[PDB]
Amino acid sequence: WALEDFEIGRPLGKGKFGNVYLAREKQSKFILALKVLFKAQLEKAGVEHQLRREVEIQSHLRHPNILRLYGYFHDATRVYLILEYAPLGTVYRELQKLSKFDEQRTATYITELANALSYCHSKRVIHRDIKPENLLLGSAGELKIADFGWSVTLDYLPPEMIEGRMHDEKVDLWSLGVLCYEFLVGKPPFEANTYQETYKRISRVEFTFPDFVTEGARDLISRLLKHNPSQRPMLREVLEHPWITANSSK
Amino acid sequence: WALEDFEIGRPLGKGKFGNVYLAREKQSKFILALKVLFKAQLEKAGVEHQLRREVEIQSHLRHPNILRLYGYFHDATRVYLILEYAPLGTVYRELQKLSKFDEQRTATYITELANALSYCHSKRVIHRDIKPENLLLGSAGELKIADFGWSVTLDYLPPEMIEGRMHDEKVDLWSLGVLCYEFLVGKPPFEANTYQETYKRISRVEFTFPDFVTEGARDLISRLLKHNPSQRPMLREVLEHPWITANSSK
Ligand SMILES: Cc1cc(Nc2ccc(F)c(C[C@@]3(C(=O)O)CCN(Cc4cccc(Cl)c4F)[C@H](C)C3)n2)n[nH]1
Ligand SMILES: Cc1cc(Nc2ccc(F)c(C[C@@]3(C(=O)O)CCN(Cc4cccc(Cl)c4F)[C@H](C)C3)n2)n[nH]1
Repeated sequence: WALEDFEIGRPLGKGKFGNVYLAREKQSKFILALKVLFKAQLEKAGVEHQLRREVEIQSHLRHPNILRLYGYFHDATRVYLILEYAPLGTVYRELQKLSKFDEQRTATYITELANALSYCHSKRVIHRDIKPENLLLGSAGELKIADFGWSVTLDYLPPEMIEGRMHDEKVDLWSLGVLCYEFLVGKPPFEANTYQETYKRISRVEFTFPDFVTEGARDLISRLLKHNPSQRPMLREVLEHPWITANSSK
Repeated sequence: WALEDFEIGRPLGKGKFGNVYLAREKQSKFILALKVLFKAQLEKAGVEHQLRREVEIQSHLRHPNILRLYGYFHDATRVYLILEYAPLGTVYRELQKLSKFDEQRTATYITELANALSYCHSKRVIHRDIKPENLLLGSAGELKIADFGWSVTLDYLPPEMIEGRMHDEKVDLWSLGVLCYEFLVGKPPFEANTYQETYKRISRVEFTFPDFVTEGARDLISRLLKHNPSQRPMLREVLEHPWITANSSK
């Protein structure tokens, strides 16, 4: 692949490393998104090798609820990512438009996200925290995880220094809890006017529900937002949750 | 400080970044050790900034059981560390010479190490794993910790991603347990012919004592070698341990 193979359209985002544009392959006329990253900006932040690894993992993930990376190429100065175009944009814009989502739309979104996370678990691929700005919508309204957050002397070392990352798979369970609350309420559960107060609310797990949040939704969110990561449910338990099975379309 | 201020003696160690030499300040005739580190080798391993930080922390630590860093300087290519000279060298060589240490010598060493670790705790300075090759002996036989191992969007983050390093202060408690066993037995507790078998023995906390290890020493080692870091004792509990208070000269 080379830049000349693509016709460029409007910008779809401006970042620290580079920009994203709507594009189309000149020959096939296939609509996609091209993200440009500057090699020197990546090397300055020490994320160059980290990008190579995430891009390698992202290349082999094929799921309706994960934004597809069709490929990548580079020239002497830039790295180019050929990504799926999600025509309905970020779920954050849809949340601003509707104020809050009903229980069916929320449960369906949670299902899609847990499905994408379960598909990755089976490939021993782990995901970090999920933000709504990093969730895009396909034409058939399917949510898509669109971030670059995928992961895959001895005698004197303690078990915690040799065993490796123990509960990194449990960060995204907390994310599902935050997102399920945000989708139903219209705001994240630990929101506060200061950083210190937001920090305190998260650390003390201090959240309450407005009166309109139903008992089933309260049960799932309370099981996801556990201080102790090992006490958060497995993804299969989320997919089998009675509030999820009663309200999800998928 | 500059290199010309020092007379150089014999080498005291050859490393990846540079070498260590006995030295003496030309004017005062004060005996010390000079460690040379090559800036380009540090930058190649991405440890340059990490050295700056540890050297800054090490500069303000003054304790009889911590190897003193009197100062540091640099030229265009190298970093120089002015260190205390510990005439009796590494405790590892003494352990090879004696085969194993008696209970008084072991309890006194543990006391010195826990004292150095407690002094650092009070300054909110944390230490990593301790190896016998990194423990030096002063002329009056005091043990000295001689390593460079000292340490000092929000809405969507889980408590484990915002709270910071939780039990890093508990790595050195496991180290005291390993060292206390090594000092009394003559070999580390999880030693095995393969890496995989050593890995298994540490992870499963599989250790046994030869018949000569006394009950008091067994009690302290068993309390230190806990799989769960939060269950390891506080440093004050080690210093107040009845086996320690009965056998330590300090
Ligand atoms: C890569 C891509 C964009 C797309 N669809 C689309 C359609 C309409 C539209 F307006 C926009 C722009 C956004 C919006 O406001 O909805 C959504 C995307 N983020 C950037 C952005 C966030 C996360 C990952 C990536 Cl890779 C990324 F670019 C910007 C800030 C705002 N995007 N399909 N595939
Ligand atoms: C910095 C210093 C050395 C010293 N005393 C001394 C006296 C006799 C003698 F032989 C030696 C050499 C050693 C030995 O065999 O005992 C001990 C030191 N390690 C290196 C080494 C390990 C950890 C930190 C540092 Cl900084 C370091 F250099 C080498 C491998 C072997 N050192 N006082 N202060």
